[PDB]
Amino acid sequence: LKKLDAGKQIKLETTQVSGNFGTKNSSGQIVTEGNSWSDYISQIDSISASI
Amino acid sequence: EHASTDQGKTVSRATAVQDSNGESWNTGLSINKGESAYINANVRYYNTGTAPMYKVTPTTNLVLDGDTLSTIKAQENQIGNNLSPGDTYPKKGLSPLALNTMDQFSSRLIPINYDQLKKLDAGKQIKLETTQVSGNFGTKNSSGQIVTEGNSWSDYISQIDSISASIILDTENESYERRVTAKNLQDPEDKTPELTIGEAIEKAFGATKKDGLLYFNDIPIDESCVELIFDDNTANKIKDSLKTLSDKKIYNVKLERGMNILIKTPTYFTNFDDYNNYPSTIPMSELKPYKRYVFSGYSGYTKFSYEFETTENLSITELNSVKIPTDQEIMDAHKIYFADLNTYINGMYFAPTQTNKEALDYIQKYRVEATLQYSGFKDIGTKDKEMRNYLGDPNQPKTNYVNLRSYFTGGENIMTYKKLRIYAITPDDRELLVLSV
Amino acid sequence: EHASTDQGKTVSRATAVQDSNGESWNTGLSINKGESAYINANVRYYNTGTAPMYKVTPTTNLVLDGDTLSTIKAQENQIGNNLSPGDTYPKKGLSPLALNTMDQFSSRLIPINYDQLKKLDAGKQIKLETTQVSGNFGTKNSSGQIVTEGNSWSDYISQIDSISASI
Amino acid sequence: RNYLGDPNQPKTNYVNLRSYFTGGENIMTYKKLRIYAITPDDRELLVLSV
Repeated sequence: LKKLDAGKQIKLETTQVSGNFGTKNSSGQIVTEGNSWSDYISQIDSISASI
Repeated sequence: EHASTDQGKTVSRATAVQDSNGESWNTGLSINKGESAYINANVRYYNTGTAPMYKVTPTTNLVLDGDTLSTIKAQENQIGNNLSPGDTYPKKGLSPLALNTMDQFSSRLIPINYDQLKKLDAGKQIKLETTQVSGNFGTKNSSGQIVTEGNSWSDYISQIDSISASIILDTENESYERRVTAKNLQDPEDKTPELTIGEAIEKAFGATKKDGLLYFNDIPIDESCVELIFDDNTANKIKDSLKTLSDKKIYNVKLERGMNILIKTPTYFTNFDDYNNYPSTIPMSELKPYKRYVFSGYSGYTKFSYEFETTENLSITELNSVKIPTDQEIMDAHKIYFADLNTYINGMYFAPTQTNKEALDYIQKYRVEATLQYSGFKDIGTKDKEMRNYLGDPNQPKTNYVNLRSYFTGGENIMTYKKLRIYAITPDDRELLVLSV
Repeated sequence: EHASTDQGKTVSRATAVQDSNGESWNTGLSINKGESAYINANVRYYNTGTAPMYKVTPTTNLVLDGDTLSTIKAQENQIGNNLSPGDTYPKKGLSPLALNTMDQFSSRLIPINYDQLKKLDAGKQIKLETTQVSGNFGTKNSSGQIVTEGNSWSDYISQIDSISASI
Repeated sequence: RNYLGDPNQPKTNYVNLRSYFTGGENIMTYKKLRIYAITPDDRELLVLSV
């Protein structure tokens, strides 16, 4: 706190994010529960070039 | 707060012979400066869409000036089980529901700071913003039983918003919001039929045709009888597309994705043919007290749309309404100072003024070269500022404070009326001299 | 409140020779201006419709003047297992059930302010408004056993209200 | 603040002169003092003059 009130600033860094994607079930209804992105993040990053 | 009061009595005797009696009264007050108050807000949901929403769980903000005090999701106490189109939870004729719990199990109350409370008691208002809303929709299972569990609207919100154009209608404080599918002309495989603005309007709001214009129920909602409001992109698209057509009407432009069309129905409107809603041929008593209006009409044929305000096809329509400091500024911001005497020197304030706030806030890490008692003029290190109250007065603001007692002295006292130098150090590692004795 | 009381007794001696002894009394009272009281309300549900509603879980408000003090959903302690048409929970001949818990696990009591308490002790009354009521209905599964879990009335309330005239 | 320092009296507008941008000096009595009330419309009026 003594550092904070003397002018220093707190920086916020996002280490990771989580979230689901949408897909069709046996019916025509979109379901986005249990379809995580962390399963495909590494696989996509391992075979792709970032632009 | 914590208000406490006391009252006592005393009986004593001594020995000549002495006697004594007395009493006392006390009263106290304790305040926590981290959670000095709890805010309770009475909210009330409403629906202007097309479909009902079961288990309404909205998220709301609470902003004081620009500071978001908290964002609270609706717990079990503040969930609306049903919300029909045009309805309200709680229903009309019921008091608003309170939202005074912050955690997930409604076991904690929303706190506010001490400075936030001081702002609140001085007249400032807390606004509420609905960032998002969660809810379910109903569908039929294998049997004839409606199931509204596991079906969510957040799955389809983005998909609906991505391929639809939003249209709104005011009609005297009864808002209607609809989304209409728009065809993508850059995709040869998009087979959605093309619609003009007129067809989209007559489909979304269920308007009817009698002569060629559109009537909602009885009000005319044609482009020449109402006020059409677009954003920048929609206006640009309409302007570009108008010059290509032949009859040159707004209701003939092809619908496109992302368009934002708002339709406002005038309160008073006459066409000299079948409508005259004016109360004269106006001594107030119908116009709202403090609100800005617009008077418009047609006179080729064009519209002028002059504007006026209240103090207490002619129609009258409503409307809705780094700076890095320089060296000289830094040197001048430290011109007024006070010496915290004992009589040896203990510190040095830097007085606040209406102009030196930014320059004082910019500077940290004062460097001091003072004259000690037994030793002589020497550097005594570089320490940070302290940000204490001015002159020790609790009313005065907080200013830069150079705590000379904590500098690298040998425990000796700093002499008065001797050589003293204070060098302010900017974040760019460029130092300037702000004090000299 | 927190009422406190003390009572002392002092014996002394000094040296001529001085002897002195006495006593003292004290009493205090501390109040919190944020939660200065707890309100307990005795409520009683009733049914005037046509079908029974199992697991009655109503939501109620508590208004003083225009201020909604709290809105509390029925916890496990205040859930009616059965409510037949024309019946009442608790049944006729039983005392009303208390509603004095605000959180989800019945671990917190309903607080009121200091100005609200000052209003309350001056004669003003707290009104109760039932905003909504939850509950289940019963049907038959693949067997002959009635199951009333997962079936809700909130799915059909709006659909029934949208195509019907109330009498 | 509470009126006249009495806990019974209601809460009224209070102009805390000690916290204004003074140089720590005392505000003299029976001298020229002007207090301007500022409306939210940024229109000011003179409510006290001495």
